[PDB]
Amino acid sequence: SIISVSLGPGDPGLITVKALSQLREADVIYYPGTVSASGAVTSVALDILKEFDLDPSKLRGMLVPMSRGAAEASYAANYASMAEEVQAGRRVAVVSVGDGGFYSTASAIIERARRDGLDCSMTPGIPAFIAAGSAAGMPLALQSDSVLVLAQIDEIGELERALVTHSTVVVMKLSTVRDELVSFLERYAKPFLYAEKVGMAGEFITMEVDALRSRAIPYFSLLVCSPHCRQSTLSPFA
Amino acid sequence: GSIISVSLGPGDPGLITVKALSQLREADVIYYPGTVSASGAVTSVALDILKEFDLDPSKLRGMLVPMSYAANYASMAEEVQAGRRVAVVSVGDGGFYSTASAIIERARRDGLDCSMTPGIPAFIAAGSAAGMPLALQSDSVLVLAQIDEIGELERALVTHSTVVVMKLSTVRDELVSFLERYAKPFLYAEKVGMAGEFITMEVDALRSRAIPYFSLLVCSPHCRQSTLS
Ligand SMILES: Nc1ncnc2c1ncn2[C@@H]1O[C@H](CSCC[C@H](N)C(=O)O)[C@@H](O)[C@H]1O
Ligand SMILES: Nc1ncnc2c1ncn2[C@@H]1O[C@H](CSCC[C@H](N)C(=O)O)[C@@H](O)[C@H]1O
Repeated sequence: SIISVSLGPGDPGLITVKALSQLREADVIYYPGTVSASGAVTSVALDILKEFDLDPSKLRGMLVPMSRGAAEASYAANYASMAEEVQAGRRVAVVSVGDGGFYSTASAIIERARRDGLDCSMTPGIPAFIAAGSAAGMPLALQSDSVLVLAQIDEIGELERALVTHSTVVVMKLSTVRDELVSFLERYAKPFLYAEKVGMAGEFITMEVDALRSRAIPYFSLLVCSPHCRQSTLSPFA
Repeated sequence: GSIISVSLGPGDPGLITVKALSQLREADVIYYPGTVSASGAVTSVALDILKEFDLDPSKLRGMLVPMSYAANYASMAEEVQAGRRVAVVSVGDGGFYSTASAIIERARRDGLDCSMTPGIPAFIAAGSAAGMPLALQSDSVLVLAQIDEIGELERALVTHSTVVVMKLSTVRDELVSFLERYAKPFLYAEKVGMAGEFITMEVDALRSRAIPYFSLLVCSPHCRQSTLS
């Protein structure tokens, strides 16, 4: 069978009991990764998997890099071998950072596993934006709030318009408006959370625009704009 | 001592995080939410989850509300000052329409050591249970809760393609009327991962159906990518 196993967003302790047992029992793994102009691999998913004491030879990397991302194609070029351990009776999981049905490319493997037969399942995980809220010690939503989550916005204008109609707004992937961010956070003169590599080795979370002026805004970062940011341990309002 | 907002996840005990489980097992005292109706019957899905982890039963403290209780802060203040590890639990995630949020704010409002361990929201568990994605490359996701009238949802659905609706009890009588006129893919998800889970993408399955507090609605084109469409 093939199982879409959510890892949670970075802290290995944030994997579910179920997802962890599913990893320990899989015959082969399948994790996404990135190469950044020369080779040498970066994989936030493998960084998590490394803490579970899994057999290193079960893990199958899925690589070509950050772009579109071309991720859709990359997974597709690996499902062929996924419908082969499966026909040979083996347990295949395909891991996702955060949750496997929340902006995950794993959603191509499962949509294709169904229609093709083959016993497939999704085990859910904690979205990054959820873990970010908790890392900052704030609520994301209270009583009747709406929450809007956006991804891959094409220019900062989009965030600005959404921000008068909605309670909380969450913006993911953020190396897309990485150059517009500080100017945006200056206008909008309102509380925000910037959260990078939540639960991972290089975690960085801030509510200070000053702290972002010279910061490189990488793929694994998100923004929360919400009056609830005033409740964070990171806010002067306490 | 200290106080921790521990998220339980949304119902299936296997969906608690390893960390949250560790923290419950180490807690001296665990406070959990529940409701008591006009008749005196108690409902507590948090305790239903808790009863799946082999915790010492004597350490569990109910905080029962009609259906104000943010007042339970003594005994918690009481316990922490005393040196004890207090846990306050939430179904799903504790910062996502959770009333643990009230306790934590009050807790830090005093000197107290507080932290939040996240959990999986029920809308997330629902998409996974149905075998469908909630979001792909560039989609927006809109979550509404306790909408004041059904118009809210219609208005949202024209300008947003994936809309989740949560405390649906405010709008329960209007649901089937709405779905026949929407005439598009949807997921109804009730008590996901709990005894009596019921998941449907069929309007006929909702006609004789009583729609309770722990249900949510996902309206998304992506519901067609499920097994149950
Ligand atoms: N640990 C983390 N910290 C900050 N952002 C993260 C993150 N993990 C994932 N993200 C966000 O997720 C985007 C990739 S889309 C994948 C989302 C993941 N499936 C989830 O459930 O959250 C990144 O651009 C970033 O905005
Ligand atoms: N197991 C479950 N199944 C279906 N709906 C659930 C659920 N748990 C919570 N809900 C939804 O959550 C609403 C309560 S507000 C609590 C939300 C919880 N903190 C979370 O993170 O999901 C309910 O009205 C219902 O819409």
